[PDB]
Amino acid sequence: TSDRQYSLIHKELGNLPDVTIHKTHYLPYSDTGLFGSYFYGNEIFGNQMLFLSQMILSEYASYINQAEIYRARAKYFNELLAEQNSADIASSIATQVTYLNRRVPRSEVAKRISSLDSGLINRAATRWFWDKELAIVTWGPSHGLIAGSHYNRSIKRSTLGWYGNTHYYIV
Amino acid sequence: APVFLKALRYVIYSYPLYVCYLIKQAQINAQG
Amino acid sequence: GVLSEYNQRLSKKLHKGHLVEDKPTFFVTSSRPGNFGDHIDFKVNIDNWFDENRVHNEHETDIRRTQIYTLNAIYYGGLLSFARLYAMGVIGRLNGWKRYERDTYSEVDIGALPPGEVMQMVWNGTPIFIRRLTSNEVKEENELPSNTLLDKDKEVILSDAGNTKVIVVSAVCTHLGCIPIPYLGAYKGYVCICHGSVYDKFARVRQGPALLNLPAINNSIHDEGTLVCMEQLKFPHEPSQRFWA
Amino acid sequence: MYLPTFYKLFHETNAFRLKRYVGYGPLLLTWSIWTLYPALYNMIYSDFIPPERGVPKR
Amino acid sequence: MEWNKGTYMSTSIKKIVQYFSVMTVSFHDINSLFGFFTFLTIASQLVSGTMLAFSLVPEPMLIPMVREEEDVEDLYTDDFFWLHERGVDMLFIFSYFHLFRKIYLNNFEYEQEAAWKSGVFTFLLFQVVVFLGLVLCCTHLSDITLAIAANLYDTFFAGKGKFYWWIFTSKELNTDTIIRLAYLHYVLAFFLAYLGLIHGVDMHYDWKNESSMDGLETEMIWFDEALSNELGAMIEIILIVMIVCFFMYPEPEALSYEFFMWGDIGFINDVRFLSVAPHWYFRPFMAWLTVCPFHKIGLFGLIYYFFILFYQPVIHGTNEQNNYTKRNVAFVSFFINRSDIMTPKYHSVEDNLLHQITFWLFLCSALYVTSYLPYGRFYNRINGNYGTLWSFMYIFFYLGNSFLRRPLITELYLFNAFVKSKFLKK
Amino acid sequence: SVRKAFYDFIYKDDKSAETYKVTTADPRTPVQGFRGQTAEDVAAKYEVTKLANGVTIITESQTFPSQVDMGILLDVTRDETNETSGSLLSIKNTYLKTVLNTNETINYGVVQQSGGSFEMEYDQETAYFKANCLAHDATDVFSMVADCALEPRSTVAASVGVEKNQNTHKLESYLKTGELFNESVFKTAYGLKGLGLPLKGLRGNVKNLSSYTLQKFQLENITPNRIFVCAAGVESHQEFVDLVQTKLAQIPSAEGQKTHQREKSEYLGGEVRNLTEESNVTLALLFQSVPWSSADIVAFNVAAALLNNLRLKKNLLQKYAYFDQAEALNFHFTDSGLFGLRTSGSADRAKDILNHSIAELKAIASGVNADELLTAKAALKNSVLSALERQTDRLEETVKNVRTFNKIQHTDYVKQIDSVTADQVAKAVAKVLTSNPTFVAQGSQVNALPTYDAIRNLLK
Ligand SMILES: CCCCCCCCCCCCCCCCCC(=O)OC[C@H](COP(=O)([O-])OCC(O)COP(=O)([O-])OC[C@@H](COC(=O)CCCCCCCCCCCCCCCCC)OC(=O)CCCCCCCCCCCCCCCCC)OC(=O)CCCCCCCCCCCCCCCCC
Ligand SMILES: CCCCCCCCCCCCCCCCCC(=O)OC[C@H](COP(=O)([O-])OCC(O)COP(=O)([O-])OC[C@@H](COC(=O)CCCCCCCCCCCCCCCCC)OC(=O)CCCCCCCCCCCCCCCCC)OC(=O)CCCCCCCCCCCCCCCCC
Ligand SMILES: CCCCCCCCCCCCCCCCCC(=O)OC[C@H](COP(=O)([O-])OCC[N+](C)(C)C)OC(=O)CCCCCCCCCCCCCCCCC
Ligand SMILES: CCCCCCCCCCCCCCCCCC(=O)OC[C@H](COP(=O)([O-])OCC[N+](C)(C)C)OC(=O)CCCCCCCCCCCCCCCCC
Ligand SMILES: CCCCCCCCCCCCCCCCCC(=O)OC[C@H](COP(=O)([O-])OCC[N+](C)(C)C)OC(=O)CCCCCCCCCCCCCCCCC
Ligand SMILES: CCCCCCCCCCCCCCCCCC(=O)OC[C@H](COP(=O)([O-])OCC[N+](C)(C)C)OC(=O)CCCCCCCCCCCCCCCCC
Ligand SMILES: CCCCCCCCCCCCCCCCCC(=O)OC[C@H](COP(=O)([O-])OCC[N+](C)(C)C)OC(=O)CCCCCCCCCCCCCCCCC
Ligand SMILES: COC1=C(OC)C(=O)C(C/C=C(\C)CC/C=C(\C)CC/C=C(/C)CC/C=C(\C)CC/C=C(/C)CC/C=C(\C)CC/C=C(\C)CCC=C(C)C)=C(C)C1=O
Ligand code: HEM
Ligand code: HEM
Ligand code: FES
Repeated sequence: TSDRQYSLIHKELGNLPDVTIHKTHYLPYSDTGLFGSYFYGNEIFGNQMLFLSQMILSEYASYINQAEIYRARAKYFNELLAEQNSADIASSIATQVTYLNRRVPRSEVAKRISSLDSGLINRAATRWFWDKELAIVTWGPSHGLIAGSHYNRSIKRSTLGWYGNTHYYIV
Repeated sequence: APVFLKALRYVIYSYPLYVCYLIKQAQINAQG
Repeated sequence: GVLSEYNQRLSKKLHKGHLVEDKPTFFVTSSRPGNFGDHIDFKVNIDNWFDENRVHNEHETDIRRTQIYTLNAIYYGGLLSFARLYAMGVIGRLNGWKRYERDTYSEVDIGALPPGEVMQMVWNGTPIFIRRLTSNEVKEENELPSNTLLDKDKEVILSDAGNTKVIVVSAVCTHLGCIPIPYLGAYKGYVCICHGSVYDKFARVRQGPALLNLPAINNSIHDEGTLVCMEQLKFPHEPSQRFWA
Repeated sequence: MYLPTFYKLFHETNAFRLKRYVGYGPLLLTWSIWTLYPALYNMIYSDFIPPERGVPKR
Repeated sequence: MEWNKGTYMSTSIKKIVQYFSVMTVSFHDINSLFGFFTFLTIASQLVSGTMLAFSLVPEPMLIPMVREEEDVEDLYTDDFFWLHERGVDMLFIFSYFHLFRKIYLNNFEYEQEAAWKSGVFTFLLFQVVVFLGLVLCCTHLSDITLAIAANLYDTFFAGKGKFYWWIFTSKELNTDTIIRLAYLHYVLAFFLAYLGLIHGVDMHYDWKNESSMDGLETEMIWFDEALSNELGAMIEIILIVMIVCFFMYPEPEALSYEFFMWGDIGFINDVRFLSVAPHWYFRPFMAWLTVCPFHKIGLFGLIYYFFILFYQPVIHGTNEQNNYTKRNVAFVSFFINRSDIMTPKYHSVEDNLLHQITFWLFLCSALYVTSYLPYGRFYNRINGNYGTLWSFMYIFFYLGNSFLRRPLITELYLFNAFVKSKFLKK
Repeated sequence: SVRKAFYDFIYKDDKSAETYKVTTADPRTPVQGFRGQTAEDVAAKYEVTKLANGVTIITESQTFPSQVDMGILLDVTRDETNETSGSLLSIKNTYLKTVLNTNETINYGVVQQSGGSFEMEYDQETAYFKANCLAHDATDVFSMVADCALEPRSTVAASVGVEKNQNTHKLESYLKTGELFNESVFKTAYGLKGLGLPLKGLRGNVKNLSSYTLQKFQLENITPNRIFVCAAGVESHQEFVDLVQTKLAQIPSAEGQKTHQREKSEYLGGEVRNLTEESNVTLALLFQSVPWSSADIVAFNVAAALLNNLRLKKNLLQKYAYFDQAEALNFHFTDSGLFGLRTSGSADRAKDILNHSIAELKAIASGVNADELLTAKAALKNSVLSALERQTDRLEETVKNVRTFNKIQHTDYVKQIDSVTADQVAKAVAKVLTSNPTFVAQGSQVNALPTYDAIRNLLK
């Protein structure tokens, strides 16, 4: 069962048979950045993929379990240790030098991200995710999404954890 | 095995006897 | 201010009161899917409100979000105030209202009562005991064992007039309401006979199944025992004002 | 590795949700105090603060 | 019951909550919100009537004294009684405005059937409850209303074998009659809520604020975006009603219609039959009875009005044949040389002018019918108001006859213009 | 502490907290007080040992502190009979399901929380359960890798596997993936036996994949003499040897009992011509190549690198538009091999798709230019070394090298590629062409193609 795991987003996605792909993108730039989720799945679950990633992040603004923190920490450690191909490591070094004028060592990143705690995570989430604005795009069959296809009350209240999750759980 | 669950079981068994003890004492007092 | 904004909005060029485009306008998303092609000649849009309806505050958008939330809060607060008035009406209908307290003032003369006597009077349609205690009787009552007493909260109120303290208590048994024995040789107090409840000369509960003392009667003594004002204790009841003016 | 039992995860999640919902207890208390204030006044000065005994001479 | 295929919606708490949390409402105006006002007035009527029931003892000889004494000793009771009366008034106003609005938009199409009839039935039930409520006042107005209702009930049975006794015991208000009618009033008033919920679920299938088909696909989320507007429009209409009542009704007045409610059953035996008048909402029916002195014809008129009001979609609808139904025409057959006529198609609302003229004639006739009491003391000895007769007959003709609705003239003229233009341009 | 509890009850940052300073330190400069150690890479040492039973252990020594990789390779689809065809697919679809020591949910949670990964991949004549994780989580992870790789299938596992195999078959049929086409190719090449069994298994036998059949398959095939355990990034060989011994020592030696053995595979020159009414026609022409033992395998790889990178694109895809896609297939097996082309193009010109394709292959037999050979060798070196640079793939190929050649040869792949010459490639391809062709065609007009004898004559 999807519940018997330490990932809330995967718990939600397991119950959706037709939602096939999900990936989280963090794109930082010199002045701004974009952090979000891309879903690819059947249009019958359009209102779920639309309102899913918004909810989970907003939930972290109030409460995040230690299991999720440690899962993310271990995943980050493995990702840091797994960059072994010359091309990818060279590209990352060049990008880091370009945007920071410095090569960030593995140890420093590990120290920085390990220090994160439940309280720090909640505070960062409320700084960046709680009750914040959104950029939404829906490409494909919009027969069921055409109604409410504007920035109505549901869209603005979707960035509140457990508040405005009404539309996700229906269907 | 947990302390509080074991205590809960003990009080469940004992509380009826405690109420019986209180009833007996009330009878003794009412006797005079 | 408001006048400045009205002046600014006065000189606006619009078609019969509507701010609409005077020429056809076509907008194409540069990053549309490759299969969409060119925009068709159909004029989907008559208004450019997507751009005109803009306060260019992309910086500090949260301030406008908070302002919208505040306006919503004011509207909801008005609606909730009306709903609260309705709820007050409903609950006040269910919970009665004591508009005024009916008169219960009375006077009974106790001076005629010989010392060390108990008399029954009819007050508020209920029996009441009026008794006079001598100094020797009071002293005998004091120093007695406190084990028999079964009321730590209850107390005793003794009047001071007529050279002998006068006591007025409710003549109703706490057990079930039967009339207790007026006088007993062992203790010239009260001892119910229907079930054997035993009280003392102060009406306290001594060695008796009844768990409460005889209720006290609110009274104030004046004219040296000739004028015993007796009015039922008054409890608050609100709202008390029946007319605004 | 951190492998907590799902019992504990459920308990902690429900504890957080209970904490969140308890915050509205004061809200409803204030709503029911502003409303029905005469009832609260009668309760306070009839049970917790009983009236004085004596009666006026008149 | 194989004939019954099923229900449009299963009114379960889970599904109702989901449906109302996912509901979407298209942009609208105040004219298309009378239904919400009616429902909200129904809810307030339920609450206020529940509050009143705990005060009203169903014995006729105690209701007046109980009402008078419990207004003083208990706070908010008279407030709830006033709220109940004004809620009945506003409920009638909103219901009739809703009926007129839905008649205006030509909602007699087949797709509106489930929406239409479910509503009318509710309206019909809403009538009965009101009647029962009147009886609970135990005034001379209640006495007259009960007597008229009992006579109408006994009309069907030709005055044989006291078939009315199970409700209108002796045709008089007594302990048994009052108790039975009060309990039935409460139960049917609460049943009205479920009927309204069913009607509201049904009508959303094809809901339109205007006849013209706007191409908008985006819609408002009901819970707050539409609900806030509905509440605000209710507030605006209530303000307007307050202003109109404040100015039209001076604080002290002479010769009001409430003066017939002075007499209390039991206390006063003699009845001042010179001034007999019901509330304005039942005024049109008493006026019809006075205008039509024949008992059977008056009862038939009432029944016909209500039932033809129920069966609008069938007489005036497409009928599933896609306008290939053939009417029966008295005189147009000679002009066209055809026994029957195909139903006309182009019967838009905003554009055509005949529809608006006929609809507003009907609405003004209804208003005139409710405008006053015919005063039957000499309304027939004196040649009666011709306006009342004209309005009643136009009400009967408009509801039922399809020559005043979906007229053939528009279709024939449009086809003539089409033929001429096509011939000129080939 | 109390202060942290207070600052978490109200969601307000604690400025003085050291963790807050570390997390909010500016990315441009290092966090104050922390400065990690520096170390240099070291040459990799490979060590191989054998237990008292037949299990083998292979370790690649640490080259630089990184996540430890572990794996188990079983020589056990060629070892599937019609009774138990598709068992390996069911094992793959439920590789995390164990019930003896740890549960499916619990071992999945181990994978998730360790932060690493655990995968199962099977080919013909080989299955491989690989995993990568942090050192301090290695032990537990290995307990999962061994059990999942050695525990007999349970009834619940087989029940889930049947459903998952049915779903996989439906998906493969719906997508018309090249895997199904290769399954048909192998069926016609070897004849529904040995290497001829479909990789995903027969669809008619899916319902028969009960726990009993899977257990029979495992008992017949999984034996200690055919089990290789591998580690990469381990500081000490003996530590991992002890870690393995604590788990796989229980397995009894299979010596003294009649082994299943693998029947020598025979090559059949069949042909298949399926009418599918597809707007595109897919053809595949293959011949018998050399096994792993022969030294020509590298040459064959170069030949593939001569087609999939340089020739097949220019000669077919660029010049002709109806060629949807062409590629060169090169499979090696312990006792046989396959080499040839698979093309796909417009049905209406199916014949034109065939002839030209053959010519391209025949061109290789004619000869190879020096520049083309150098380009192909450079591309092959780039691909192979890109694969080897990643530790997991390097470990997998190390296991396969040990199990095939009994030594480690991936350390001198570059020298082998350099040693190849154009003459060797030309001679190898010419020799391969003489073998009986295996021809498969699926399309709308495959009914009109040159006869098998004509195909051979053109190839001649
Ligand atoms: C104790 C409380 C403390 C807290 C603060 C209290 C005060 C708060 C005041 C807030 C503002 C109230 C009035 C504006 C409401 C709208 C707000 C808004 O949208 O602003 C944001 C925004 C302005 O942006 P902003 O600059 O950031 O905001 C500035 C603030 O709003 C501020 O703007 P402003 O400062 O410029 O406001 C000036 C205004 C407010 O200043 C005050 O607050 C002072 C008020 C004093 C009232 C005293 C009354 C008597 C009682 C006291 C007596 C004793 C003292 C006597 C002293 C004598 C000394 C000699 O003073 C006036 O009275 C002058 C207004 C112009 C004269 C209009 C005369 C009435 C015309 C009505 C026509 C209605 C027609 C309807 C039907 C049409 C169809 C037939 O508004 C717009 O952009 C709207 C523009 C488009 C609409 C224009 C419509 C114009 C015509 C209608 C006007 C309706 C209002 C009339 C008010 C009259 C006085 C009550
Ligand atoms: C002997 C003692 C016995 C016990 C006695 C005590 C009984 C306690 C009952 C407790 C009931 C719990 C109900 C839970 C849900 C409540 C709403 C919620 O989620 O709150 C979060 C919410 C968080 O705040 P927020 O972020 O601003 O969100 C506001 C929105 O509500 C946030 O909403 P949204 O926009 O996110 O979406 C709203 C809605 C989307 O919109 C909808 O779909 C609305 C619903 C549509 C269908 C129904 C239509 C009618 C509307 C509902 C009825 C309203 C009138 C009720 C009148 C009752 C009688 C007077 O979506 C949903 O939430 C879907 C579910 C809706 C609730 C129904 C399902 C759960 C509860 C019931 C489950 C069991 C079945 C029922 C039967 C059980 C029988 C045992 O909390 C509040 O805002 C609470 C404010 C409270 C203070 C203001 C009002 C005070 C009253 C003023 C008048 C004067 C009296 C003063 C008070 C005196 C002391 C009481
Ligand atoms: C659409 C609604 C009405 C139209 C206007 C829109 C109103 C909503 C907008 C927001 C308004 C928020 C502020 C309102 C403050 C009002 C205060 C007030 O007058 O009450 C003080 C008083 C406070 O009383 P008090 O506590 O000072 O003293 C009570 C004791 N006596 C009577 C002796 C003074 O409110 C009440 O106590 C009234 C309770 C009534 C309960 C039952 C309902 C009766 C009907 C009331 C409304 C009548 C008007 C018409 C209603 C039409 C719709 C039903
Ligand atoms: C059924 C679901 C709810 C329906 C809501 C509609 C109203 C229902 C009212 C009846 C049920 C009440 C149950 C609780 C019983 C206590 C009631 C009470 O306030 O005590 C009166 C009692 C009696 O009031 P009293 O003492 O002034 O009057 C009785 C005595 N005489 C007649 C002489 C004046 O007052 C108290 O002692 C209360 C003091 C505390 C006040 C805070 C109470 C909080 C808990 C109840 C909140 C209820 C909110 C309802 C809002 C509904 C909105 C639509
Ligand atoms: C004796 C009482 C009998 C009369 C009935 C009294 C009903 C009173 C209802 C009003 C007060 C409700 C207060 C709690 C509200 C909790 C809301 C909630 O969802 O919980 C938050 C969270 C859950 O968050 P959630 O967001 O998942 O909420 C949805 C919850 N479900 C799925 C159940 C609908 O739960 C908690 O962790 C707190 C639960 C509090 C309630 C626990 C009840 C059982 C234990 C205490 C009582 C035990 C004795 C019972 C009597 C037995 C007598 C022999
Ligand atoms: C005698 C009267 C005494 C009255 C004293 C009143 C003093 C009040 C002083 C308040 C100071 C400010 C406090 C802020 C707390 C903020 C907590 C917080 O972060 O909340 C978020 C959480 C929920 O968070 P959330 O999930 O909603 O959103 C978090 C927001 N982001 C994501 C942006 C971070 O809520 C709570 O913590 C609520 C629970 C704590 C408060 C509970 C109080 C219960 C009291 C019940 C009434 C008792 C009355 C007395 C009874 C006596 C009986 C004999
Ligand atoms: C079988 C037949 C059965 C009967 C079925 C017939 C159909 C019934 C349909 C009923 C529809 C009811 C809709 C009601 C909607 C309105 C509700 C409402 O407002 O409340 C009722 C209102 C309020 O009634 P009220 O009784 O409270 O007060 C009116 C008092 N009387 C009756 C004395 C006038 O009823 C009306 O009176 C409405 C009509 C009033 C029209 C007045 C307009 C001004 C006239 C000016 C005259 C000319 C002066 C200047 C001359 C010189 C210049 C030209
Ligand atoms: C043809 O003749 C007929 C009729 O007349 C013509 C009819 O009317 C009818 C139908 C009518 C009837 C049978 C009569 C029915 C009458 C009705 C429904 C009228 C009443 C309507 C209402 C809405 C009443 C509402 C009442 C209230 C809100 C009162 C609230 C009171 C209380 C006590 C609520 C709190 C208590 C509870 C919920 C009980 C729970 C338990 C406790 C509190 C325990 C307390 C004790 C301890 C120890 C803890 C028929 C069928 C008919 O055939
Ligand atoms: C839509 C719902 C309702 C409608 C339309 C309605 C209608 C009426 C009407 C017209 C009256 C007479 C008013 C007058 O003559 O001035 C009345 C009185 C009355 N109604 Fe209702 N009613 C409804 C709901 C209820 C409910 C639910 C109850 C009880 C639970 C109730 C109880 C009473 C009582 C007790 C009276 C008489 C009060 C008195 O005479 O003092 N009503 N009703
Ligand atoms: C107490 C009586 C009634 C209640 C509570 C009620 C309730 C409602 C509500 C809330 C709506 C949605 C809002 C709106 O359309 O304005 C509605 C719509 C509607 N009502 Fe009613 N109504 C009542 C009486 C009637 C009557 C008398 C009719 C017709 C004779 C009717 C026919 C309709 C129709 C057809 C619609 C849908 C309109 C459309 O599709 O555009 N209803 N009703
Ligand atoms: S009646 Fe007084 S003790 Fe039983």
